[PDB]
Amino acid sequence: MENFQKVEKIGEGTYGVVYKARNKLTGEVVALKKIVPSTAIREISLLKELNHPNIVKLLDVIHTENKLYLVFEFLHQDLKKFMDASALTGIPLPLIKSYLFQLLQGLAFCHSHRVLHRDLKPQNLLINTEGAIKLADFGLAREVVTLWYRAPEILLGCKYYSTAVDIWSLGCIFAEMVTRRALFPGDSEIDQLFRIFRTLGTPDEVVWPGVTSMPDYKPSFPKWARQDFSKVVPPLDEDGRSLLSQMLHYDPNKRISAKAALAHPFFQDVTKPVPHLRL
Ligand SMILES: Brc1cnn2c(NCc3cccnc3)cc(-c3ccccc3)nc12
Repeated sequence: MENFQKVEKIGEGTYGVVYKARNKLTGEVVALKKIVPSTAIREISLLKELNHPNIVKLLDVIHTENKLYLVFEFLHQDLKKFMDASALTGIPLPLIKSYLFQLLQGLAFCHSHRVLHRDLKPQNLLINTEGAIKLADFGLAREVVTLWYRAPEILLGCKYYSTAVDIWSLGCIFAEMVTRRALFPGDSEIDQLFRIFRTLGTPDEVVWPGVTSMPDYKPSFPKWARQDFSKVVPPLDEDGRSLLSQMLHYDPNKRISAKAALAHPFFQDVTKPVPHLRL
């Protein structure tokens, strides 16, 4: 740790403080996360090999004094801050599409390696001046924590959920980019679940076979009717709404995969614009 000079706290991750820092040696500017069980060390060690242009690079893993420090590549801005900055006119559709496309590429990569993120949220989607967007904290899961992006199968007590939970989260973020308001801003697990039911309809055996057997499912759940996506994410076009609908499928087995999503017609005209970043 004496090999780094802390420049500033750049947030408070779900595992500890995150600092912009400088390598007192090479002068390199990095993101330093302060998080030990052997399982943790081995698993994290695998993460150092999971390299892709849309995944924030894990430079080094420092274990000292029973302390765990993760050294990452540094990115100047996160998607929450950017959405807040583009709140007046909204993020241009071509840039939303680009970002969604890139994130789907990062997801497809991780998923092909059986690595899940599990906690995707605007705060951990990082952007740079070149129009790149990257996933931060991938594989780590394996201040109130936000439930807004949590998949229904997790909320219903599914113990062995899979890659589909990340597609759900990314669907919620896509919607938020488009409308400029959180899709399902729950402030408790039941509030989150009910916000989802009120919009997508209370799930049942017809749309989600086996849902009624889920650990936390209750027959006493109110039965709300599903809303039209046209009302949910105006003025997203038909391609966008169609893709969104597939990313928000209740059944995790019906939920579109990242790889399939990349082939959706929505991306037919994808480009890579440059955002205006005021650092
Ligand atoms: Br790895 C990592 C590399 N950059 N980075 C950033 N940079 C964005 C930024 C830069 C400068 C000032 N404020 C924000 C934020 C978070 C993060 C992730 C989760 C929660 C909080 C922060 N993790 C990282």
